[PDB]
Amino acid sequence: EHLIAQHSAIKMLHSRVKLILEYVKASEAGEVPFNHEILREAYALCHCLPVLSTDKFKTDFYDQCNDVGLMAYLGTITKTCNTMNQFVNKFNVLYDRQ
Amino acid sequence: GLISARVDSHSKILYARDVDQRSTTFEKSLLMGKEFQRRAKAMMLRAAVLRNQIHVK
Amino acid sequence: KENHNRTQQQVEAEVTNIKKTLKA
Amino acid sequence: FSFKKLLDQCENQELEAPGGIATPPVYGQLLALYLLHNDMNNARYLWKRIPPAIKSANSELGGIWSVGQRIWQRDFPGIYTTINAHQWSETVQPIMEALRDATRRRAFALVSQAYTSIIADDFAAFVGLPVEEAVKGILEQGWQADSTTRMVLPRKPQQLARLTDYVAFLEN
Amino acid sequence: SALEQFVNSVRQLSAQGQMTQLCELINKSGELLAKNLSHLDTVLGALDVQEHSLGVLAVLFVKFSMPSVPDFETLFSQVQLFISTCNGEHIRYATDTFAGLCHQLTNALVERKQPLRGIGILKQAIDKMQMNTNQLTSIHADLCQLCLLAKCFKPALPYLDVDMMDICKENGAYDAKHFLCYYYYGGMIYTGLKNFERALYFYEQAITTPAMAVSHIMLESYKKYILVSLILLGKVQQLPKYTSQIVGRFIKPLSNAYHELAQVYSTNNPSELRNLVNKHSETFTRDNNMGLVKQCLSSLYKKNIQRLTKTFLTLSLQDMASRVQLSGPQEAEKYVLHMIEDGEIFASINQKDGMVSFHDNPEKYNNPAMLHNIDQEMLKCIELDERLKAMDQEITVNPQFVQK
Repeated sequence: EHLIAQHSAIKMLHSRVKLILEYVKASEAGEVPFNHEILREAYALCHCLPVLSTDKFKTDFYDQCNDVGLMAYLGTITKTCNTMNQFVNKFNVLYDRQ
Repeated sequence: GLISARVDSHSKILYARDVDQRSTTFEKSLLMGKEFQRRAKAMMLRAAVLRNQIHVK
Repeated sequence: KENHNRTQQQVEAEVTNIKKTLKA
Repeated sequence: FSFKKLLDQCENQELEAPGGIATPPVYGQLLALYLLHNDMNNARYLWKRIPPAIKSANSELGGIWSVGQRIWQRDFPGIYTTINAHQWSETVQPIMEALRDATRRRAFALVSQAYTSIIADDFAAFVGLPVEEAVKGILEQGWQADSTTRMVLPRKPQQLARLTDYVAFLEN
Repeated sequence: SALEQFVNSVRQLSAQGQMTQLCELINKSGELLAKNLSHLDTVLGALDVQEHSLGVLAVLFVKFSMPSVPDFETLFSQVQLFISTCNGEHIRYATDTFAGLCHQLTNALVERKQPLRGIGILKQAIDKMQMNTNQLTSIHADLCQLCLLAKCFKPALPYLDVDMMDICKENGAYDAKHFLCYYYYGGMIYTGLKNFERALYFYEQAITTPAMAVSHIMLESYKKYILVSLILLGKVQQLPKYTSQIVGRFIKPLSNAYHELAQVYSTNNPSELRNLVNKHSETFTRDNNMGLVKQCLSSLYKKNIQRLTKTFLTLSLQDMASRVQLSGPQEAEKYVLHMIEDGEIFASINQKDGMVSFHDNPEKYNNPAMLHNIDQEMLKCIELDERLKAMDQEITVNPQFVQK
């Protein structure tokens, strides 16, 4: 239910970028007239593509990843403890030593 | 005691030590996971020795 | 999700079969 | 990768023996290889495993143990002398030629990490070569050296599948 | 000879079912099973060996005297090939005489003081006899014991790195002695390799075994539990609440030199603990656990240095060798250097001023290596819970469970 929303957003972005690339290729070939301003803006769009590849961003991203990993670990432990309680309860009434 | 500091015996200066909150939680959570898994394995073997009814007679 | 649901329903199906047998 | 292919080849030969005792050169190779991997506990137990009769028969085995005793105490200035006290034949010689380099690099890492200032006299005994490193180290590796006081200053120089595994486990 | 015709009569019974009644006549002995059959025994094993060859050997090792001629070396060679090519599932139906055969072989090798040829024998027998690698058989104790007498610890590692969850009933027998032996000889093996984290775990399991009387194999596991806990941890760990009452009432009073050692190993004073070691030295050397108390001596010095990092940031070498009683700046210099290499402390030695600076800043949790480290701990717990769920489900479908 979440990856499908992500998929739709990415597909819309992909459609827009594909249309822009098709226009750029058509301008290169000759079907559409050479529009200098549009191609300049396409160049500016391409020059911004590596969005924020700095070291501080990488450190912050790694911090976020480790925080989510720890939050997953604490809670995987909880699910395992719940299953452990369930198994102990089911085992006690069967192998009761009375 | 209540003092959280580190004595520097070279220049004779008592520096105050502040713990890092993020690293402390990671150390404790990983330690708890290691202890919990050890307890789980020991209990698992205990279940086997109880079902088999093993004792020293 | 489908694998876990199938196994969950498979155990529940087996326990009820042995329960009904001895109920007169 | 190529070296690892030869490591496991000698391992199993000792286990299968006609009478529980293998040929002398097989025993010597395992002891020398244990030294190269720094696995001191198994090297000590291998020496205790060899029967006393064969141990006294071949003094080549004893030469390996004398070197092993020095590295067991972490005596860096002393291991370089015991490795040359005896002469090893060409059949076992290349292994010693690699243990010496491993010890040499081990001292380099230990000094750069556990020492902020070290006397040139002590550092030379650690790395093993008090021959030409005295003048070459100043200008190449950049470590500032001060004469008279003789102090060296070491200086310091796909995921999406994993995540959906966690959720598929937690939700079920 | 009616025996030769009888062998062919066994063939027509086999290969067409009737496996249950075949084992029925096996337990009926057979009056030593015609032990002098060795001349025809070579041709008896038709096809790729059968189970019958395994049955006869189990009974002629228990002659109580001179088992298999001075020709044992000849017979053991055929036994080595027998295990390596027996194959099939016929052995699993008879997991009471294969283990008995292993016990007789282990006893033989011990008396002749050759505990190295049987290491390669009790390594494929376990591999196929057990249902899965997580099932504890009665041969694990023998394999660990054999590799303990003749010191080859490495081969036994794969059978000690796996968590046992089942115990083979072995068609009866299997008393608590075999269970304690595996979790005691495993403790010695890990202790020798200086793996105190898992050695302490193994000794604890033996102690927590339910019991009603003191055993010789459990007495020397409370003693080593204290010493290993003093080396790895700073003090004696607390035993589990569900331990047998025999250890709290009977085992503890005999182990009073080790308990006194723990008492001294609570206020840091190497000089006092040195006197106790040389006073009770006769006890520590009789139990053969000598060289594990001398490590407690070294661990006291290293523990005190690990405590200096909780209060100091820069300490002179001369001053450092005055609280830990090392008696010399040169001695303290090498003690710190060894601990840094092991990883037990983070410090750097400044020889110009004769000082030691305690960094105590190992790592911040912003690494991709740490992310993989947490993930590895994740997979162990996730896969451990799956096997818990699997064993829980089999309880639900148990006919006894549904009634109550």
